[PDB]
Amino acid sequence: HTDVLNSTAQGQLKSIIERVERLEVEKAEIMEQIKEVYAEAKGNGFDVKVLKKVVRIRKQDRAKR
Amino acid sequence: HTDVLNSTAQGQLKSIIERVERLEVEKAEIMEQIKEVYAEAKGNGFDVKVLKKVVRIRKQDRAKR
Repeated sequence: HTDVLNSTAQGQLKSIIERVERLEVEKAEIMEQIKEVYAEAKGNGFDVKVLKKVVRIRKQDRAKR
Repeated sequence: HTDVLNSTAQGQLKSIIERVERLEVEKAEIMEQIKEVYAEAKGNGFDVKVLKKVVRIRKQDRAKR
């Protein structure tokens, strides 16, 4: 649904999309590192679900500025 | 609600939480970079909302393996 764009505009749009997708990849890599930290926490004997809840509460109490 | 842990276990739990929060900060920084790319796309004349929809569709069509 983008045939209205000429070749230059198509190039700019392709560039935007490729860059966003690359940053999404970086984002996923950080999220996987978070998963690994939570895995280690589980090895430590902690409840990952409760830990995530704890981390969310601390964001909120920090957000309540 | 963690008084049952001794000082060593408390230290390990504090470490887990601090590391997760640090990775959350990195995550937010990447998300802000994504916001900047979408801002540039808007400057280019594109509809950020539609672009996000396009990027989500490409994830899904990639996810449909």
